[PDB]
Amino acid sequence: GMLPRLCCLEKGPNGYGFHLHGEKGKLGQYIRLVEPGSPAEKAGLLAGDRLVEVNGENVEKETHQQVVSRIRAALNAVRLLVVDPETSTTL
Ligand SMILES: [Cl-]
Repeated sequence: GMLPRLCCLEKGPNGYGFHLHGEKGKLGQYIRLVEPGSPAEKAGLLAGDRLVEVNGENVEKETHQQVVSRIRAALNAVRLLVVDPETSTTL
């Protein structure tokens, strides 16, 4: 598996500046819409990142709502372990 990567975000006055987005039924939570100039951008989060841990807790087997709660629970910073999306494919 692709080496996961740690991103350490510091919460700003409007939060972190990303969307957390899941799928229909197929399990995973993904980062989308990393806002320009945001704490998420500065921490190196990328659209399409799959979220594996929040503050050291594996969240691969938690619901969307639970993962949101884990991120919001953190008072002013959050550590996100992600797996980055593929960038090379042979056709
Ligand atoms: Cl990914």
